[PDB]
Amino acid sequence: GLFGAIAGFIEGGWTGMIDGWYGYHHQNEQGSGYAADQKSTQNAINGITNKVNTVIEKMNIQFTAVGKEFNKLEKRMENLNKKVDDGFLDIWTYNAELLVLLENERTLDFHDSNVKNLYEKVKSQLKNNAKEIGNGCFEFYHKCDNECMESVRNGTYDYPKYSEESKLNRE
Amino acid sequence: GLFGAIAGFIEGGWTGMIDGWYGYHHQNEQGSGYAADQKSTQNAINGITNKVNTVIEKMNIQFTAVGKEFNKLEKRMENLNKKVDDGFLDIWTYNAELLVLLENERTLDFHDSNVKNLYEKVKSQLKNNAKEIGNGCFEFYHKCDNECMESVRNGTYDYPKYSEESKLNRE
Amino acid sequence: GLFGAIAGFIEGGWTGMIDGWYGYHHQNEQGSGYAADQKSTQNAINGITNKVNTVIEKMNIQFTAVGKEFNKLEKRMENLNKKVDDGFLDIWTYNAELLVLLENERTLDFHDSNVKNLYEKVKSQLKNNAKEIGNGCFEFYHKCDNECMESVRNGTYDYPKYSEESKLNRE
Amino acid sequence: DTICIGYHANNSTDTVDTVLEKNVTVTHSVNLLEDSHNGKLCRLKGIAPLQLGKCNIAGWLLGNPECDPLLPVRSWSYIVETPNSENGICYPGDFIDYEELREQLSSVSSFERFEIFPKESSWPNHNTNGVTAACSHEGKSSFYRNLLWLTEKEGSYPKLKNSYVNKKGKEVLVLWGIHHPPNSKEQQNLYQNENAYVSVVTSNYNRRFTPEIAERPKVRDQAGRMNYYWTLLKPGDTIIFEANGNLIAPMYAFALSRGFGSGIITSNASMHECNTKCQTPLGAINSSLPYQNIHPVTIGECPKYVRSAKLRMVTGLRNIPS
Amino acid sequence: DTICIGYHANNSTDTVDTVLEKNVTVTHSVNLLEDSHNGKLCRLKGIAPLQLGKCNIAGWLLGNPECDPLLPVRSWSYIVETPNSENGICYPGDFIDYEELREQLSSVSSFERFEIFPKESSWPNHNTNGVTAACSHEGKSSFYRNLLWLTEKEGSYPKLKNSYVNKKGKEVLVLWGIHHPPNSKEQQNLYQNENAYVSVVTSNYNRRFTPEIAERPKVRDQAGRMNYYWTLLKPGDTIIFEANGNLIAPMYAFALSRGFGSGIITSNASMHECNTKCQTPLGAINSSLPYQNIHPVTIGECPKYVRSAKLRMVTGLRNIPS
Amino acid sequence: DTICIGYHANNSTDTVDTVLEKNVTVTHSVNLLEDSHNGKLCRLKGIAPLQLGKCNIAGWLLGNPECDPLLPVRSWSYIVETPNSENGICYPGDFIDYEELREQLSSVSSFERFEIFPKESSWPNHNTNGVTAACSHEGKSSFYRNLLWLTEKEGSYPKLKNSYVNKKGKEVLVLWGIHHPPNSKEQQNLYQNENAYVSVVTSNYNRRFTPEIAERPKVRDQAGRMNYYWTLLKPGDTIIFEANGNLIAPMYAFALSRGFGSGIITSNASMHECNTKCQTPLGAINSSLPYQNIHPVTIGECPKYVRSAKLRMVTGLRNIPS
Amino acid sequence: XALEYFEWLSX
Amino acid sequence: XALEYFEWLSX
Amino acid sequence: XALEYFEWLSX
Ligand SMILES: *[C@@H]1O[C@H](CO)[C@@H](O[C@@H]2O[C@H](CO)[C@@H](O)[C@H](O)[C@H]2NC(C)=O)[C@H](O)[C@H]1NC(C)=O
Ligand SMILES: *[C@@H]1O[C@H](CO)[C@@H](O[C@@H]2O[C@H](CO)[C@@H](O)[C@H](O)[C@H]2NC(C)=O)[C@H](O)[C@H]1NC(C)=O
Ligand SMILES: *[C@@H]1O[C@H](CO)[C@@H](O[C@@H]2O[C@H](CO)[C@@H](O)[C@H](O)[C@H]2NC(C)=O)[C@H](O)[C@H]1NC(C)=O
Ligand SMILES: *[C@@H]1O[C@H](CO)[C@@H](O[C@@H]2O[C@H](CO)[C@@H](O)[C@H](O)[C@H]2NC(C)=O)[C@H](O)[C@H]1NC(C)=O
Ligand SMILES: *[C@@H]1O[C@H](CO)[C@@H](O[C@@H]2O[C@H](CO)[C@@H](O)[C@H](O)[C@H]2NC(C)=O)[C@H](O)[C@H]1NC(C)=O
Ligand SMILES: *[C@@H]1O[C@H](CO)[C@@H](O[C@@H]2O[C@H](CO)[C@@H](O)[C@H](O)[C@H]2NC(C)=O)[C@H](O)[C@H]1NC(C)=O
Ligand SMILES: *[C@@H]1O[C@H](CO)[C@@H](O[C@@H]2O[C@H](CO)[C@@H](O)[C@H](O)[C@H]2NC(C)=O)[C@H](O)[C@H]1NC(C)=O
Ligand SMILES: *[C@@H]1O[C@H](CO)[C@@H](O[C@@H]2O[C@H](CO)[C@@H](O)[C@H](O)[C@H]2NC(C)=O)[C@H](O)[C@H]1NC(C)=O
Ligand SMILES: *[C@@H]1O[C@H](CO)[C@@H](O[C@@H]2O[C@H](CO)[C@@H](O)[C@H](O)[C@H]2NC(C)=O)[C@H](O)[C@H]1NC(C)=O
Ligand SMILES: *[C@@H]1O[C@H](CO)[C@@H](O)[C@H](O)[C@H]1NC(C)=O
Ligand SMILES: *[C@@H]1O[C@H](CO)[C@@H](O)[C@H](O)[C@H]1NC(C)=O
Ligand SMILES: *[C@@H]1O[C@H](CO)[C@@H](O)[C@H](O)[C@H]1NC(C)=O
Ligand SMILES: *[C@@H]1O[C@H](CO)[C@@H](O)[C@H](O)[C@H]1NC(C)=O
Ligand SMILES: *[C@@H]1O[C@H](CO)[C@@H](O)[C@H](O)[C@H]1NC(C)=O
Ligand SMILES: *[C@@H]1O[C@H](CO)[C@@H](O)[C@H](O)[C@H]1NC(C)=O
Repeated sequence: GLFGAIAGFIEGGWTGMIDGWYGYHHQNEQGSGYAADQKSTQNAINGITNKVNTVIEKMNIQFTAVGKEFNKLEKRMENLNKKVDDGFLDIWTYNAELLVLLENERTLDFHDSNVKNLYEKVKSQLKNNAKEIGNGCFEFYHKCDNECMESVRNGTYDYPKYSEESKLNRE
Repeated sequence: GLFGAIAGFIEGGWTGMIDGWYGYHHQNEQGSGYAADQKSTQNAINGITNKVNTVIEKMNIQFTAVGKEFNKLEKRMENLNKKVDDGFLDIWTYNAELLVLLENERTLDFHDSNVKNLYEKVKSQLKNNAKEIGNGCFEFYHKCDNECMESVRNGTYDYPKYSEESKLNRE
Repeated sequence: GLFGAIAGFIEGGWTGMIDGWYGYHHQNEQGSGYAADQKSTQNAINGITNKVNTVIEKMNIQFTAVGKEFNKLEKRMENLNKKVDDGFLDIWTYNAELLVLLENERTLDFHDSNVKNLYEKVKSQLKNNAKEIGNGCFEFYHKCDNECMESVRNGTYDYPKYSEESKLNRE
Repeated sequence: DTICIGYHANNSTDTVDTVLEKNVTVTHSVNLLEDSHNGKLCRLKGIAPLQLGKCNIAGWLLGNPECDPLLPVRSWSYIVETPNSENGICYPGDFIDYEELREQLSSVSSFERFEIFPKESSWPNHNTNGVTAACSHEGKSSFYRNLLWLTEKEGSYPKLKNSYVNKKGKEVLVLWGIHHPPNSKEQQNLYQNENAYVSVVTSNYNRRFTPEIAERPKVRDQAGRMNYYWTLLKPGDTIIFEANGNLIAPMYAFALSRGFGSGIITSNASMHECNTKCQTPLGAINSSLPYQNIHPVTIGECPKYVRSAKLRMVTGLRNIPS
Repeated sequence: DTICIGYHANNSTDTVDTVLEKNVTVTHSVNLLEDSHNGKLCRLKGIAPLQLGKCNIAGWLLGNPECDPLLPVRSWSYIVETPNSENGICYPGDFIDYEELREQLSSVSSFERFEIFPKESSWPNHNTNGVTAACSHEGKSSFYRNLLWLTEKEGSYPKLKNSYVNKKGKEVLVLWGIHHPPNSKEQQNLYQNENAYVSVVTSNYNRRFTPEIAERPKVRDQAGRMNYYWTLLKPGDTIIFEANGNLIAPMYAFALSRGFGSGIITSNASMHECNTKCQTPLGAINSSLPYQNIHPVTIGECPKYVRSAKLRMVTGLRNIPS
Repeated sequence: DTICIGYHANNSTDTVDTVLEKNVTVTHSVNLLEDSHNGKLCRLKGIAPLQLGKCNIAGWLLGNPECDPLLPVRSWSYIVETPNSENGICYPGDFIDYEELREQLSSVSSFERFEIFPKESSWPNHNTNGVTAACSHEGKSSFYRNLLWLTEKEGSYPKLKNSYVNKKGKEVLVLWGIHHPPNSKEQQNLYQNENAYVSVVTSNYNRRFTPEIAERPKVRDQAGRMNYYWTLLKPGDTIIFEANGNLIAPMYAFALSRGFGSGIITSNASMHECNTKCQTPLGAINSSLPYQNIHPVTIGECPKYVRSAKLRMVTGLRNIPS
Repeated sequence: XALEYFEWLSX
Repeated sequence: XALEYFEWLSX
Repeated sequence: XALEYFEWLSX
């Protein structure tokens, strides 16, 4: 991507995570499991929803537009009418295709950005109590139960609490 | 934001800093205070100014455009004229609203990017003589007077000068 | 740039590197030299090629369009025809200039992003066996021959292999 | 003990195009381009269309006998013509300002066909039994249902001057014809005057017609012509006819009411018992999508027509199940 | 000892819309949509508009007596009509090619009203005292200021043939009328010839008129009509009138000069002692903004009209005082 | 031992504009705006243009003797007129529906000039030697090559009635003229009838003409006029002329074939032995670029015209050789 | 319109 | 036009 | 079209 997250240092997506766009996968003594991050997901949903709605809204309702007829001595007016119709058609096709392309690119880049942001948030929360084993994962220098995992997920990680143990295991 | 700086790991903006868009807030023995970074601010100002000017320039001056009249036996030409006027109006309203939206998004993302860039610049300047206490702040592992703060601000920080003291306090 | 790579913490470009857009410059006992990264370069080439082609394709072929004539008692139809032609002209000039500007900005930002992504990839590959001496360079804490340099370039760096030596020199 | 940060991947095969990369498989998406229609002619917001069947606008307005007669009063949402309208102008001649009349009918929502000048007797001392083979019906020679061929009675064509006062409270479309014989012999044998003239006048309308005698190439086995004319009589106004020959007098006129969002289309489809907010010549579109690539001609509330064959917007992420 | 990196927040309540998020409070912004006007009719780049007062284009050009006479020579930047122009064509009849004439006047910047054919005496042996009640003034029956009703004098209407040579060095708009009596009795009592004709010719113009007698519905208590015609006499060219009845002869013609950026508007506002580069029917716009949602009709250098009710572009940052 | 990550810089001076920053030097770029032309008139997809030389459309169609006669049958891709076409309508008069005829010719790809009514003898008992000084050739008084001035022979102008049946298998453009003498004396001395008339009729066409006598200002030393008329005879149809005076009869008509992508231009350039897919009045464009700022008038497959003076798209990086 | 992609969205 | 947002800009 | 900027591109 543009931010190097999706299809970057995080090679693939999780078919296991079915409850959200972005999230986590924990592994400890109590077991392993997927768990989506609801905040970022909700934000992304709101943004993209507003984008789509915003694209549909910008296009007014096309009311009644029918063709006209011209006799054998009005070829000029006929060709003018055609000029008009064809011109408008060209312009609108252009605008449509272009806008869709642009918004698609910006959308994918937006997702990428969200993933990288989440990763950096987690990283900055954990600091040196864990190590980046690559692929968007962190290996703990201490024991982390489901309560600790939850403390990490919902943005309430306690660094000094495990600081000592982590320092010891880090050696 | 898109880069996770503004409204991200730096939650709020400074009402205290009134002399620039981006900047610093130092705290040492001599006292505390706000001080904007003039370079990045100037760059942003130039860019956005050129953007605005560029948007106003792309729109030509709308010269005299008045309506026309048609008798009871020219309803076709009348409706054609209306088709033209209405079409052009639709197209231009569309273009205006769309462009403004796009440029707004890109603008906010641009500011975010600038803030993150400044932060990373400072971080890369300080290295391991200070620690990230979160919220876009750094706590020094040594004493830093106004001269040192200024050395950091204007991009002339001396790392080996405080390297020893910092290493000692870091222990 | 937008990602702070090009014209950022990497001040200048390499006239020496003539075989690619992004790449490396190594310096060891065996000698020094430039060497472009073919993967990222190829990706960028494909993307931008598709962009350009995509911009040329969106514009249909302008077929025969000639002017019309009107007698002294058809000034209205004449001015209408002019309204149409002028309107379409305005719209298309607008669209052209705007699109070119937007795509240019996005292009430069795309390059910047690619450079930063490559740098981060390398950094994450090397970890703590080398240090960031700034300006997008890394100084090794061990000896690195051409084979090692190549191992870094093509994304196959062996960290535990030099981990010990690096730890020793790091002290 | 480890924790990972990752993104959603599912199983979709939806592909979208971007500026940097075409054809990208993604998890979620939406299509903004409607390409489906029911291929039926439907009611528009509760109002059925006016179908002319075998006739076109001209054929129906003049009253071609080959077309099944409609109800006296009709209300519609849009007008439909069949591509192969074999019944139209059945007696050769030029229909003046026909296209403008079509345009006028495009904003008409209802009509009341009433007898403005009764056959018996608005034209005394004149023959009203004139028929022709060009406008045949059931084999027999016939004539327009709305017009009347005033000829000579007992060797004379007295100058007639009649008038109608519009007390319908709406616009009244009035149509009449002017006959043009090939030679002066027929001119005399029909209207007894080589110097005939027809005068039609209202408040805002004013026109005089003169028989133009000339041998013309056979059209529908007729060397003579018959030019058709029309006018819109404003409410309260009075239309006056005054002629001494060659007048194809009016018999039935139309009381018209104006409406919005109407129009004329040439469709091949058939009427079904259904309803829609958007109608095309190919069929009805039931969609809230912003675009459609079905047909340029649209009646009602419809999406905007484009030439695109695919307009898919991405909402989800880049789908990587690997 | 600590140092922080942060961004500017102030106190603004300015809200802008984006693609991802609507209604975002920001520190700095600019409005590109002008929505204000002074509600006055102003001068355009130093030139005052031509106000027709009670008359419309037709009424002024023909010379309706109910309208206050303008100065002989006038120069303007744009033409203004009042919505309730009760004074126009005061004698019933069709004004031919009126709209094209309006379009011609849209590029005219100045006029000089001069006497092309003096009342006494360009039409000898004819009566020039003809008046009517339909064109009344101060209660009394009157007539157009620019036209003249040539009738019979002493029981005869001699064939007149006069001409004017354009030595003004500019285009000369010439208007005349053709009278159409309801019956032949009045036709004789006015022009003594049942077979009258009017011939108007220049270098490029060529038209002949014939009295069409027909009883027509009363309009302004008149069963007769009066069709109005016009032409643009090129500099150096000669216009020739030649008639034996039914000619509403010209008396005053207009010397015209062409200009750019002019036009016609229908406004309700009043003239004030002010100046502008942009004028709308609602009032003058004084703005350098690229867009405006005030009115589609614009004269001078104006912003582009849109339907938008808000076009605000962000310049500052996302304002977070918290 | 060290390793660096960097980007490409070369030596280009190519500058592009962005939204945030104008005029940025970059390593690689492409120009999408074509601004070059060869200044020549070329063949279009293998077909040479129809050059009228000294004549315009009117002059060529009528057959102005001053213009070098073309080959009987011609095929072209586009029609070219010279800005200073001094040869056109050489006998003063109005060319009716001239512009519509031009528009018709814009979709015509070929013509065959054939003799529809041979000079000797399609008009017996009439003089066909009529000439004039206004249409002079080599000093001598002449006349149109395609028309014929039927006058009186031996003190009489017998009523003529001729007709042509179109068996060419294509549309046949037929042109004729109607003469208008200044006085009745000349009218008698030329056509012997003060009450002349001309009748032209086909299946779909129908028109009658009457000599309008009036003294008109001298144009090309002629106080008389000559209105020119035309029609498109459908394949299989029959055109009939029937007159007793004032008819400028047809002699040569045109068999026409329809084609696409054709048009008319006014160019000053010259024909060269070259070929192109795109042609402008200034010259031929040989480009695959999407835009062009050369000329709005284009014939063939051309880029879209814009007002831009620079459209450069960046492909490479920001060039920093420092 | 709404993107109901997950059952807990707020939409 | 200029954005005079701070008193020291260069504008 | 192709951007032949380097001799080894794949284009
Ligand atoms: C977020 O996570 C923190 C850590 O898991 C949660 O704190 C726990 O909350 C429960 C309530 O069910 C308490 O009984 C536990 O004792 C808490 N753990 C700790 C560290 O004491 C917190 O409840 C979670 N919720 C939010 C919204 O923060
Ligand atoms: C940038 O900051 C560096 C560090 O504060 C400044 O260096 C000081 O400059 C003053 C001049 O007023 C000297 O007298 C001080 O002794 C300097 N401090 C040091 C470290 O010696 C420098 O002047 C500032 N200006 C720029 C543009 O770099
Ligand atoms: C990528 O680099 C790795 C490291 O240089 C290469 O591994 C070498 O490959 C050669 C084959 O020419 C072997 O003979 C060397 O012994 C390898 N070095 C090591 C570490 O054993 C690898 O070949 C390169 N190619 C790819 C595509 O990965
Ligand atoms: C993968 O997506 C496909 C759609 O392409 C799903 O197929 C649908 O499955 C549901 C129930 O499983 C059926 O009701 C539908 O008829 C199927 N087709 C469609 C078009 O929805 C499939 O279920 C999905 N499988 C997984 C594991 O996600
Ligand atoms: C667009 O992407 C589709 C994938 O959706 C490509 O289709 C693949 O086609 C290959 C060759 O037939 C098959 O082996 C794959 O199984 C297809 N994938 C799927 C999921 O259907 C298609 O080739 C792409 N088209 C272009 C031109 O890029
Ligand atoms: C906050 O912004 C408001 C504008 O919404 C400022 O109000 C202005 O204050 C100045 C002087 O303080 C007055 O001259 C103006 O009349 C006020 N209104 C406007 C529209 O400018 C206010 O001053 C600002 N306050 C702070 C602390 O920034
Ligand atoms: C747009 O944002 C404005 C804030 O400018 C919102 O207005 C707020 O409205 C609430 C409810 O009345 C008030 O409590 C706040 O004090 C208002 N804020 C301000 C600063 O005025 C408004 O609700 C938003 N509108 C939408 C539809 O998003
Ligand atoms: C720098 O770019 C310039 C173009 O501006 C190159 O000049 C060309 O050089 C080649 C061969 O060196 C010649 O064939 C061309 O005629 C020159 N002009 C053009 C327009 O191509 C120059 O070679 C480049 N130099 C370097 C070192 O890259
Ligand atoms: C656009 O950039 C060009 C550089 O390409 C600028 O031209 C420079 O002009 C200065 C002043 O004459 C010269 O000293 C430089 O040598 C020129 N550079 C080159 C490479 O030619 C030009 O000034 C810029 N224009 C604007 C308005 O920004
Ligand atoms: C409907 O008309 C179209 C021509 O417009 C023709 O192609 C098609 O065969 C017709 N179909 C039916 C069912 O009549
Ligand atoms: C139109 O489509 C919507 C979507 O299914 C459906 O709810 C509605 O019933 C349809 N309307 C008709 C009249 O078919
Ligand atoms: C001006 O005219 C408008 C109608 O266009 C009317 O609504 C308004 O009342 C008038 N106002 C004044 C002051 O005359
Ligand atoms: C138009 O507005 C500008 C901005 O205040 C002002 O300087 C100028 O005086 C105004 N002009 C007029 C004529 O009102
Ligand atoms: C061609 O015509 C143009 C006018 O359109 C004139 O400016 C130019 O001088 C002419 N050039 C030549 C070579 O005839
Ligand atoms: C048009 O330009 C291309 C690019 O050089 C060239 O290959 C071609 O020969 C040119 N064609 C003509 C007919 O000049």
